[PDB]
Amino acid sequence: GHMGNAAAAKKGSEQESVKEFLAKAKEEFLKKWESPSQNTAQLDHFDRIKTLSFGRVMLVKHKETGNHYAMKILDKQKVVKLKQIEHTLNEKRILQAVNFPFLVKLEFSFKDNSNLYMVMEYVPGGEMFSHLRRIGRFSEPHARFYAAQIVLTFEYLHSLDLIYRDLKPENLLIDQQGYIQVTDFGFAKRVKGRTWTLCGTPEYLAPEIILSKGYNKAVDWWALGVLIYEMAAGYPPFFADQPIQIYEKIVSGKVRFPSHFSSDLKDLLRNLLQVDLTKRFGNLKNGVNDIKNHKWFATTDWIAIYQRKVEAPFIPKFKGDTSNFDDYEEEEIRVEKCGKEFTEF
Amino acid sequence: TTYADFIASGRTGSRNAI
Ligand SMILES: Nc1ncnc2c1ncn2[C@@H]1O[C@H](COP(=O)(O)O)[C@@H](O)[C@H]1O
Repeated sequence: GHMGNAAAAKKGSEQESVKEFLAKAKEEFLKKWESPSQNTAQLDHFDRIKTLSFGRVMLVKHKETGNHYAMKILDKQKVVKLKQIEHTLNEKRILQAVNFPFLVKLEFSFKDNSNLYMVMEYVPGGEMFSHLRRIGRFSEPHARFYAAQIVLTFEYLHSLDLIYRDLKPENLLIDQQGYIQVTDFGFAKRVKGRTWTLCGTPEYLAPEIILSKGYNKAVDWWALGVLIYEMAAGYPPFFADQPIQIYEKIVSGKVRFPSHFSSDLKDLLRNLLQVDLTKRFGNLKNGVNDIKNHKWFATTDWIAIYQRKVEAPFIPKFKGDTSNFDDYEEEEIRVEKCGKEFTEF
Repeated sequence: TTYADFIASGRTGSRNAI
């Protein structure tokens, strides 16, 4: 067969250890999920430094410790007018319960008469999107280093029955060590079985979302396929002037690859960008292992990635500098509106 | 070329959710 005794024993032991890790991780998540933290700081603990439809994201400095943070500010009356109560509550509830090295950390949260505040660790490299458009495309080893972190993060999230549903370079921050931080859990949902909401970004939508079917966590594995393609090509597999033309391409079962893609990469992508759910990697009897054991990941040391011991291929220019972010006009922050609705926050 | 088609799509900037 493909593996001799030694390799087969090592792989089996590694897979059993993953199961053991995930079982403990689920116990810890569920304790925090059932008893969320609340009101762990206040606004005058922070200096506002710079702005980076529901609200704003600001770089702030903790007055006592000097640490910088990215503070998400949501206007309560505006969340309720846009029908975003459940999504806002759920995002904060998820963030305070999860713990993984590639998931942004919620360090504090609180509220006042007018706003909700989520104080996140500041990730100074900015979004992968900008780096990818600047560099053009990532070489396959560079793409694979990021892809491996998303695989591990989805393995973690899916074990908690969380579906993520908005993977894209725009939502991937690069930290000072060159590792990924997944941000933005506004569309994530705890889903044991199927769910039905039309949500996501057009280029990253799985066919079963477009075709108005009930769907499951396999939509995240489709989206990983789109992400790996876009990272390695510099453009996504399915694009057009208007979303409806993108969707026609997504459901067609046809994808074309640049000539510089390796055969291993094309094979992986054909199995992730698989319209037939009975054939899509991540959705089969062997689960995430079909992805982790694919030839394209043969050089990936999954534990070393998790332990952040792999030298990253790219370190963003390390100037609390805002070198890797844009500039915006600075409106003020004024302050008991919408009390009942946000009792749980 | 595909790259030219991507530029022509007008969807090279940040993409919003639906
Ligand atoms: N934790 C963070 N560290 C640094 N910048 C962030 C952070 N969270 C959000 N941002 C910025 O705010 C934008 C909105 O992210 P989000 O609304 O969380 O998807 C990002 O694309 C970044 O430009």
